[PDB]
Amino acid sequence: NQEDSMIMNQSSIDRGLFRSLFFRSYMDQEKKYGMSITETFEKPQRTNTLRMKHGTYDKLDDDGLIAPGVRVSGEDVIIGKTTPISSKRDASTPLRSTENGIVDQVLVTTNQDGLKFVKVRVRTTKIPQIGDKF
Amino acid sequence: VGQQYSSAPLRTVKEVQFGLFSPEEVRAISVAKIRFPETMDETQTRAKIGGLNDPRLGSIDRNLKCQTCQEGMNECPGHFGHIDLAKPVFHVGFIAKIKKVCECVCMHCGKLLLDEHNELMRQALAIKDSKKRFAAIWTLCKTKMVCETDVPSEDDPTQLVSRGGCGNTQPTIRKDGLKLVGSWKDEPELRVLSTEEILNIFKHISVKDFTSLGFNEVFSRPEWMILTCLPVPPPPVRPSISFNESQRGEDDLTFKLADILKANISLETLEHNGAPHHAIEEAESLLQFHVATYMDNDIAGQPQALQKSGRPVKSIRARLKGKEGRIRGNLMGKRVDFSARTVISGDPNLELDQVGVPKSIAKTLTYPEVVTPYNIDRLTQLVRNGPNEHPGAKYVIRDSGDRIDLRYSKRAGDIQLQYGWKVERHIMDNDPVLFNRQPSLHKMSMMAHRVKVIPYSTFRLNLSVTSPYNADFDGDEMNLHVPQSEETRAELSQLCAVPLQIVSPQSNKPCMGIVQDTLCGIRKLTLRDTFIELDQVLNMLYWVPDWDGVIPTPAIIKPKPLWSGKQILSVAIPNGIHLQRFDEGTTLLSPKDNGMLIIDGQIIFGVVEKKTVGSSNGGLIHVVTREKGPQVCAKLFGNIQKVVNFWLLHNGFSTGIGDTIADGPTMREITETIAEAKKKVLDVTKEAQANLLTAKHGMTLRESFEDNVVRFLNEARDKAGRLAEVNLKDLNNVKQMVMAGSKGSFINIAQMSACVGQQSVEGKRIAFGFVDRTLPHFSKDDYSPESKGFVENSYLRGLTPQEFFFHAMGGREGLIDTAVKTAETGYIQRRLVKALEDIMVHYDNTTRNSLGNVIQFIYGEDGMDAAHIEKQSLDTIGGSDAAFEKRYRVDLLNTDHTLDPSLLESGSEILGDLKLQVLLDEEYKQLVKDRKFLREVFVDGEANWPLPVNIRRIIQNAQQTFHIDHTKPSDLTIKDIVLGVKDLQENLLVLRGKNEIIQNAQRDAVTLFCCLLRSRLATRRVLQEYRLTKQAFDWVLSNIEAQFLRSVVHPGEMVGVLAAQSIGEPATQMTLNTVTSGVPRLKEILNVAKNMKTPSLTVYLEPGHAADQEQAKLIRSAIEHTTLKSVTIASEIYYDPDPRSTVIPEDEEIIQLHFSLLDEEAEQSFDQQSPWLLRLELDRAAMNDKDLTMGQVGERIKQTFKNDLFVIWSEDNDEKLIIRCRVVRAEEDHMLKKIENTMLENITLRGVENIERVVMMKYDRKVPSPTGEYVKEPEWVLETDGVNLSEVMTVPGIDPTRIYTNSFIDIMEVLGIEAGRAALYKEVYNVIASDGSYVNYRHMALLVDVMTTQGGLTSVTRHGFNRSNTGALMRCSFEETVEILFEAGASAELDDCRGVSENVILGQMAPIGTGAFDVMIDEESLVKYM
Amino acid sequence: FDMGGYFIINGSEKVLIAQERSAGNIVQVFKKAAPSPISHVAEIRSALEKGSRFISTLQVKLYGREGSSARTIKATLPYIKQDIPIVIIFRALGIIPDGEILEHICYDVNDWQMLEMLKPCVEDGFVIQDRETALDFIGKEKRIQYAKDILQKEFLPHITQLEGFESRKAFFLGYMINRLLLCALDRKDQDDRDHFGKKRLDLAGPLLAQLFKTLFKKLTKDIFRYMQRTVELAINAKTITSGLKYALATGNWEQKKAMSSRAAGVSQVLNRYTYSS
Amino acid sequence: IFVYQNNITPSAMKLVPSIPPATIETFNEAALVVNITHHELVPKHIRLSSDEKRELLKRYRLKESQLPRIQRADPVALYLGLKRGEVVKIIRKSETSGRYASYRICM
Amino acid sequence: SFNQFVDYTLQDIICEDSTLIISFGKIYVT
DNA sequence: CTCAAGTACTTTTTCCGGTCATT
RNA sequence: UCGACCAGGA
Ligand SMILES: Nc1ncnc2c1ncn2[C@@H]1O[C@H](COP(=O)(O)CP(=O)(O)OP(=O)(O)O)[C@@H](O)[C@H]1O
Ligand SMILES: [Mg+2]
Ligand SMILES: [Zn+2]
Ligand SMILES: [Zn+2]
Repeated sequence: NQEDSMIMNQSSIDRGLFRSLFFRSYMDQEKKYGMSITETFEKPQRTNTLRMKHGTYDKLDDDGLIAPGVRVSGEDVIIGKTTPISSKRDASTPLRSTENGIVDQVLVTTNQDGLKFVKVRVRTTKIPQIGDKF
Repeated sequence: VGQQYSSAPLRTVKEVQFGLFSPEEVRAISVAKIRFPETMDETQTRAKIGGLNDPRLGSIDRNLKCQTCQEGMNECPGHFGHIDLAKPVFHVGFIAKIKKVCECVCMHCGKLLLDEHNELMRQALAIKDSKKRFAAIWTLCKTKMVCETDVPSEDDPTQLVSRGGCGNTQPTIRKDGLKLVGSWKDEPELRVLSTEEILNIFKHISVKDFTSLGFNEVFSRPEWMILTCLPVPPPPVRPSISFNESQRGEDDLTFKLADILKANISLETLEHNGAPHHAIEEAESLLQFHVATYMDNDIAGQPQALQKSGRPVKSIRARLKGKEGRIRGNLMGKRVDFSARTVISGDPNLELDQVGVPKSIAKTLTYPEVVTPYNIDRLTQLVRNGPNEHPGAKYVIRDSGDRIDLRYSKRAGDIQLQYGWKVERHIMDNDPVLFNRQPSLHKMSMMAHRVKVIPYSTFRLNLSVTSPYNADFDGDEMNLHVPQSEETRAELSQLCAVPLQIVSPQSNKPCMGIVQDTLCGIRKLTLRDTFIELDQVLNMLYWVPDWDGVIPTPAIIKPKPLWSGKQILSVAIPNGIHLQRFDEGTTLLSPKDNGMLIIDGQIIFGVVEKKTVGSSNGGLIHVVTREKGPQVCAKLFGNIQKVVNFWLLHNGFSTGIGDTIADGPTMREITETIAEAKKKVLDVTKEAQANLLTAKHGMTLRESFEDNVVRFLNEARDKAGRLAEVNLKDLNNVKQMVMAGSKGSFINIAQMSACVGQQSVEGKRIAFGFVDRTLPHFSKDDYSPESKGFVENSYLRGLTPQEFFFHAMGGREGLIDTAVKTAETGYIQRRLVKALEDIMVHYDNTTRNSLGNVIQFIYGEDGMDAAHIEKQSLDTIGGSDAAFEKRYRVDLLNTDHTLDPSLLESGSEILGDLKLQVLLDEEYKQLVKDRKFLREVFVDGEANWPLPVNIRRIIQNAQQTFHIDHTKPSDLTIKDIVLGVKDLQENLLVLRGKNEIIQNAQRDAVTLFCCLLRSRLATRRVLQEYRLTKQAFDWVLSNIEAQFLRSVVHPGEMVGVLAAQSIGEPATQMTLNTVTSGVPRLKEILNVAKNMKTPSLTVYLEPGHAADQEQAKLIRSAIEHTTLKSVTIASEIYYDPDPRSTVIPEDEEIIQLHFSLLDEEAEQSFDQQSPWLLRLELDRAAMNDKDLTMGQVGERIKQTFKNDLFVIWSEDNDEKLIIRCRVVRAEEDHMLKKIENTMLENITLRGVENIERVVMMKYDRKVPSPTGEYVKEPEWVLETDGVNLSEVMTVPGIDPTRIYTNSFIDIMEVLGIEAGRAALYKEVYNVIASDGSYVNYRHMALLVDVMTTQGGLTSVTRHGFNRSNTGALMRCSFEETVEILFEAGASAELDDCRGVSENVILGQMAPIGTGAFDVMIDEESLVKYM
Repeated sequence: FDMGGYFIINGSEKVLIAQERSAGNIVQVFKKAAPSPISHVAEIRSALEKGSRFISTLQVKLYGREGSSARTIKATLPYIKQDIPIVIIFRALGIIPDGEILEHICYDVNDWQMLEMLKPCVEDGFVIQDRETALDFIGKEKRIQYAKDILQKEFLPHITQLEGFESRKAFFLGYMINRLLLCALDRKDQDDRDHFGKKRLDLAGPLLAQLFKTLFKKLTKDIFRYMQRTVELAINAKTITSGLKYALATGNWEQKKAMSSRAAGVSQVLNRYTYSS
Repeated sequence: IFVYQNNITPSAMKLVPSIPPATIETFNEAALVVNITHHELVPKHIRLSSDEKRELLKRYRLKESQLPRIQRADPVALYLGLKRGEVVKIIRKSETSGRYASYRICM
Repeated sequence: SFNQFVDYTLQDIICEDSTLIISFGKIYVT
């Protein structure tokens, strides 16, 4: 506890002392390229282009969106989106490298201009660890 | 590194040749002809256009395909192109130098306007320095407005000799945007000089002439300052930002070039086609603009060449311009690989030199180890462990040169490691790592540590290494760097390691000691009342990792066998450690458990607290580090901690509100102390209201009053506070922390328990922000303690709402000053560092910069390393002349003053030995010489100075080593001692040189240490005091030589940087923590500020008048500048038409005693004169106080205006003091008003100009007595409020051998540059000593020496140091970057690549410390060692 | 528990931060530094409550220092390069006899100390004796109407910009000159620029008012533009819509395009770690 | 050495280099009232002979530039009629060595 | 502050400069 | 043809997530 | 994958 630091009761920490709840909302939209050249939300694989993410797509459903129960972790893909050209270049949003957690709530709506709008919340519980400020 | 094998030889850059590109070269260097503003897209096709952005150049799309040069991306650098401009255009940078060259050469024939014929010109041409020669030649030729055909001959000026032909008037050239306009000549001809015009004139400037100007025939001709052929930088310089396939995106520089090319194509079409003549100048100026705007866009003339967006456009200049700029942001500092950073935490179970590395971090960082038969088997188990297990590896680097990612590789399970391969493995316990904490203002801010892989996400670090980093564990983060070479590892472990960094050379003391818990607990453990019973003692002993296994005999045996706190603490203290202290009444039987006594690494008496176990000068750490070693001390740290921490865990310590609670009667006592002081204020307030107060000089009644208020209220808080501290028991936890020195001070107690006290903003007590009241809760004109912010209350008691708000204003002032002055202090370091970088010690003990110019002839005037220096007394300086003779005189020819035969064996047969008395006579004669010399050097008699080799400790040891019994006589001879010391001296070598300049330099550097040596090893002193056996004496003598030699500086020592951080860090801390002095005066000094804020001049009196207060009063009056203005009440203009008779009946008696007596020709000169009379009343008090007489005053005016003004005056006795004036010989009304202006503001009545408000001072002075001993001999000294050294020096009755001014600029002009250094150091020293802080001489000495060596006062600014003859790359690394570089090319500068900065830019092993020498293999020895 | 008082812009909670400005129409006397040809200055930040928001500041200076023979009072008037002596201004306003001009500055004729300080200024102005000759001394017929206009439109535009209020502006001028000579005599204390009562805060409303005015005026200039092109509806809502939206999204106020000149971080994404934050 | 009271004509003062090899030196009386060399802060500057100098540069392996410089205009340099390139050995007292000696080349 | 703007200040701006060679009337807020 | 004042220029501590537009 | 603003840490 020397020099502005502190000792904390681990037995108390277990009982629920200073436990946090951390949420993060990941957002995406289907981009439009004038002449109805629009991106799509889908779980992609190989196909002619091959520009794709390291992380697992296997967590996504057929809409290219994880269900709200799943436990995400590494560079796991959260949203699967694709851009064609003149065809799997990728447009998918993977879970923040540092992070890990459980998919909380997933909403699918429409932006004012008719595009597919998606927000994905990822819940985790923060346990008071050692470098934790108080 | 650039990748792939190249057959070309590998070399290091040794010189950098700056010049200008000639068009001819730009064309030859070019790979592509660049003619289309279009980048790529050969009409739709996603392929590059054969006209810009790879019309051959570099590459895009990661295609080896790069104009057959193959390679591609990481391998192929860029390839330059070109673009031929339609007209010549000026280079933005040289725009002024072009003007200055036009201002020098005839704008028609190209001949230098001045020749070898003009004598001032010959002198200017004689200048060796290329830039200074240009400057002098310009100042000369700018004046010349005609290209002379003929000039007068060197012999007779009667006969003229013809030089370079043609007449022609030269224009007066002036800038107008990016154009040059002349003015030749009723009314002049004003036209713009064309870029082509200037060019053909420059092309005609002769080599002889242009090399007489900055220019170089080969590297930089004046004509090359104008652009004809533009070089096109390749894509790697101006990368295309692709944001998918279709999303093209080009760079800013690509847009500007396309725009130049757009502008060019227009200008060329106008010319090559139907020339509209006045549209051509439009398209030409546009080209000028763009070419300008591309290289510089932060140009004086308003158009910012904004990109349509609202963004200005990054010029090439802007790219390099410092901090974020290519030099400062990309080369002087970089982002780096093999780095880590996380939150830090304190660990008492870590070694001083360890660092706790979180497994996560250990698993990502990697050391590349070469597969050697030594490691081959271990390394395989790491590779087989893989990147996920802790001891494991991430990559296997083959002989072929190819990475194997063990995370993926199908053969990750296999791999049969061949030798010579590399295995990038996880960091393991005990790897050297460089650990640091920002801001890094210290050599110590970055130290090498052993790794210890631990769980949990923080960097764990030993608590006693907290201080050098200045780290706390409130959410601080620290940086970790992993060395990659086996040689770089050695660098850290051998120079940068924590144990090595223990004793700091900036303070000549240890920079780390025992802190907080361990310090608080060490006091508690020590004190006589602390006794430990067996059960616990045994655990305490086991805890010492180096415990001998011996249970020490308990101090108490009687009923219960008990051990003392001190007793088992002494188990952590290693043998042969001898320490003696003595504080207050410490008496070898210290009743207070005062001071300290440790013999053979055992505590004898006294408590252990800060003054022992801390980072103190004479304290245990500095002693173990010196006597036992750096790794021995690094252990002592841990072992004290392991024991102290354990004991305290089982004793406990706390702090409650009870620790602030002061006794009931003590509280009443404090409360009435405030009351009696508030009543004392009220008194001085109502007395000053009754107009009775008298102000002490240089202050208003108001200023003088406010001092008293502030004084009574601060006296109050302190005595009120002292009552509480005194009333607090030894059990007071808060007192116990102040006691050990772990945390807290007196004022901390005082404010908490007793009372907070007065609040201040801008030095003054809370003032009236509202009209005549501090808050709207007060009536106006209330000056009372309560009103102007006095906090009568303690924090425990609580604050009143008004007290709370006033404290709030005072507190805010603290946060502002910490924020304001934190950058100012920082910039001061940057400057100090950039000024001193390149200064180091060379293998010849000389201190030199990157030019090899000598700064110091020997480091810090002594050639000693500041770490190896301890304050030691010189017992020859002080004391009576009697006591000295007692102490050192041995007279073998006198029965009373001989060495008694109880002191040495020879004592009996030694008496009367005239031969040995001859030896002992020289001995004493030299000691007397020494005394005179030392009293000469240190005039005040100060005998405690930091010197190398602690002689006391050596004798101290010899006694405990050789068990010296102070009973039996010594085996030494007079010859043994006398000649032994004489011989030791010859061996204390610093400089080796076999010549006489160096042997004399050697003799000189030791001068003072020898004084100390002879002082301490006198025949009497050795025998009577120390009682040394011959055996012990030889040991002392050898260990002095030994220690001395180690103590000397090491060639390579980065003496320059060191000194800058040593002055820097203090200043930066003397601000970070919540007469001009401190940061502002330091700024004054370093900037060699001319107009300084508090110029003063300390004036000492004539030796035979020192104490005569009356003599001082006379000088005080004789120097303080008095103007008529100061003694005048009012001036009036009266119309008194007759001079003989006066309209004013008050002036009746004046005309009477002046017209009758002053009948001396005053009739005809004059009986009018002027009817207009100027009459002015003088103040008796002003006249009396500033000693004067009407006669005195009157004659001065009478001699200022001479006989053009008739002056009369009233006598001193008269009730109204008046001076009457008349003119002598139309509109005289205003003509007289001008006369009164020259009379009030331009007349001197008494004293020296520039000298104001002079004050007397009864200074104390340490002066030797006729008895010998120094005594307090006070004297009178005056201090000025202005400076004029020049004239005050001449003043009679003063000592002009002593006179001093805080304006060293003046000292250096009146007493030269040598006396300038003295004054400069004196002032620097005092700004450092101002905040208590100690800096070892050498550092300040160096900064002072540096500003000085040049011949003058070289400011630590871009104006001063950064202008020297040093490397271009080195100077461009600070303050004026792009301009420095532009002038580098324009004057063809050549960089030595000797400076640190240059090597750092070049990515080369600098000639710094470890790289200050070369390493060779000798075949002779290679065959000898087998 | 949500208090409101902020905006939802493109689905982002934006907070408008109050802006501390110095109050306007406020008369303030300040002393000039040691190396200055002016010893003291009277300043007035005259602005219309609503009506473009006039940036014009009048400086009334006291040339010469303490101990400098004949100290003159001149004043800088918007859109005329030189600082013209106050006596000329008074004559250009209508007050022609020096002593009616004196009566406008000194409200007591038992105050010789102040009047003696006015004597050199009376002498300076004496060259011009008529109103038309004073308007002319604002550089004919062209320079006279130009002058007439400046004193109505740009000289003291608070009070009135109308016409006949020439007397009101003249008494005010004299009040400023009185307050100038008042600190010159060291009778009144130099004005404090940090008195919180002489400051103002610009919240959501006025920051929007500034922004809106600029955007509306930019659509007015487009309405006039379409009218010219109509050589015989068109109102682009976008200019207002997106104009306001950008200022509140970027925080970079300005808003015209925008650029670097003007703005800050006026609109900020609302803190939501804890309630009190 | 020409010791003047107040001034010398700019006409007269521009006759000083008119007689080489010989040299002239102007000094104001008021300046010479006090021997600035006698002051506390002014150490002993000593003129080096052509050989003394030659030797110094040899023994310290120095180019003339590498030496710390004394200005020609310097009060002590004026006291010793120091000529461009002459070297002075400055013997000062050190709180560190006891005695330290520097050198200064003329300007 | 905002309420004051919406209620008064907004009607003011649309009516002070306004009028062109076409004039502006009452402001409405949905 | 000297020297007062006005003119312009260049600096301002060290490391270490979100939202916007557009590349 | 580009850099500007804002808000923060010691
Ligand atoms: N703006 C800044 N620039 C550089 N360094 C800073 C800084 N602010 C803080 N620091 C670093 O942090 C150190 C002290 O700041 P803090 O640690 O936050 C105060 P503390 O030590 O926790 O308690 P204290 O307020 O009782 O001293 C400084 O010495 C400095 O090294
Ligand atoms: Mg901290
Ligand atoms: Zn290439
Ligand atoms: Zn010519």
